[PDB]
Amino acid sequence: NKTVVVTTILESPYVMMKKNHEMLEGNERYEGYCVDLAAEIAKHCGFKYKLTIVGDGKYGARDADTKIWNGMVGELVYGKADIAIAPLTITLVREEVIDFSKPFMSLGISIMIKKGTPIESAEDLSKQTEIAYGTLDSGSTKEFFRRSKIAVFDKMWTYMRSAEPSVFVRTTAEGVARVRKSKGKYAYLLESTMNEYIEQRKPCDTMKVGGNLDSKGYGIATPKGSSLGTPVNLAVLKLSEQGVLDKLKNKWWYDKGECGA
Amino acid sequence: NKTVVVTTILESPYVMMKKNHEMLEGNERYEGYCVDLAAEIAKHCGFKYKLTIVGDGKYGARDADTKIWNGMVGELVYGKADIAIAPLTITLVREEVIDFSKPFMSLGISIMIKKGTPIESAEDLSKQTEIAYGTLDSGSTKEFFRRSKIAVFDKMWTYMRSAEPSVFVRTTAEGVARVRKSKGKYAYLLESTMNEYIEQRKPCDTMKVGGNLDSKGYGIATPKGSSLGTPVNLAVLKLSEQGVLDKLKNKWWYDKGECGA
Ligand SMILES: CC(C)S(=O)(=O)N[C@H]1Cc2ccc(Cn3cc(CO)c(C(F)(F)F)n3)cc2C1
Ligand SMILES: N[C@@H](CCC(=O)O)C(=O)O
Ligand SMILES: N[C@@H](CCC(=O)O)C(=O)O
Repeated sequence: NKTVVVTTILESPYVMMKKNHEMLEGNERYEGYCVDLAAEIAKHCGFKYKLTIVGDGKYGARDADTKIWNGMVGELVYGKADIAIAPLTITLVREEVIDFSKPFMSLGISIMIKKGTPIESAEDLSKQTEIAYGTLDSGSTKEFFRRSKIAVFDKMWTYMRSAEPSVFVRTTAEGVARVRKSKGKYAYLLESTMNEYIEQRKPCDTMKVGGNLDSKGYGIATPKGSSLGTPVNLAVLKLSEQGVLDKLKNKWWYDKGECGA
Repeated sequence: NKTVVVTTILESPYVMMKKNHEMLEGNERYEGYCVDLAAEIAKHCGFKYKLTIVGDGKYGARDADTKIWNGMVGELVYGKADIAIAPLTITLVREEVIDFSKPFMSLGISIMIKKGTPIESAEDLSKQTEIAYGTLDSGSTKEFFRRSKIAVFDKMWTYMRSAEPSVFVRTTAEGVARVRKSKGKYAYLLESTMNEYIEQRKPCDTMKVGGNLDSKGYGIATPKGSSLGTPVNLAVLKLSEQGVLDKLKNKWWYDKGECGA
């Protein structure tokens, strides 16, 4: 029995720095959905743990030249972290080199606009040029478009990969900031979960439009062959069944809404 | 390399007998979402297979006295089938004795009424007595209510377990038949997937009402420690990503709709 190093990422409402964080030390610097979930998984698996923010601030992609994984995936892979507890999407390129528990939350790629933007769908975006759009770097959303064989999404990806200036953003906060400050002339593609939280946060100037483009989920990830893999997974199933996963969704989404009803 | 025995269950639109089935032999007797999915999993894993309907017609529960599993779970457990490819819900009591791939489709428990029934929610059902309601025997929906510690669902379960005549049904077709032929005086609790298919099938006299009561999914199941476990799971992830899972949902739900738009 050894203290587990948890890799995670600063992403609202999953993991956020408390406002008085310079007061505080350790796990107490952080609050969020995945902070709460880590404390539940650690209880049901019987371990002690250290929350730690991914040094490079990325989710995880592999450089096509070096074949080096960055982000939280690379933290696991190179043995710097023992478990990743974060909105980290379950994908094939990833499930190869790490293990994922069953999905604790569902999401699909969605479109965020400034209120008033004449865009209702992904089709609407691919058929025009006035409103720019993009995704996050180093993540599952970017790769969905890169590797897509569907007509509209390949059209979107060819626009996106060569557009000037860049339509790609380093953090979600950056994509959101660009929607808000671009006067309706940028739309952001992000996961439905993140979009729905932000949609209900002041200044209440963004909106989610269109149906989800895919159906995926987030998993707890452990390095390939870890002894934490099976206990962690039974713990997700059990918290599902206890209603604890729904209760934490309500806490950090619905109860945090500032944009009316 | 040996021919895989697939256990599955007659449930619309997942697996149905073709109308000329007495013409036909083998896998060709059957059509459906899970028929199509079995053919994809078998291709991507490189195996040959036999579709076979569970002899007892159940999903899988364990007798509390004998501790014997019935249904498709018990077919796997006692080594009669090699893989279960069906709308079989991923649960903790089950993930113990069998392995489940990641979820290929999502569902929640939902409420089906005859059109015109004054019921909008699960709360509405628990607070009245004129309209009877129940679930399927030997399945995850029945166990959700039995083991629930939430107020409304425990209230529902206490009513349901001792109501006369029985509110429990052996097959989904039976629950649906009871809604249709009970003049609004029975409501059925079933998975949202099954409800949404039936809702769009003639005589177009049922309706799904209220939000889902839980968030679960169906998995492909193999006996604990099978060599098919990891290939099958990579195949679900890959078909997800190829869009094949969405394409098969559309085929057997949206394209099969007879109740207008
Ligand atoms: C293999 C890929 C398709 S995936 O990304 O891993 N799965 C997708 C599709 C889907 C379906 C349902 C659910 C919901 N769900 C929650 C739980 C609780 O562990 C579960 C449980 F695992 F228990 F079924 N499901 C999520 C997702 C995302
Ligand atoms: N959850 C995604 C990041 C968000 C996005 O790509 O939109 C990932 O794990 O890569
Ligand atoms: N899919 C469920 C059966 C349907 C239901 O219980 O409503 C199971 O695997 O047990």
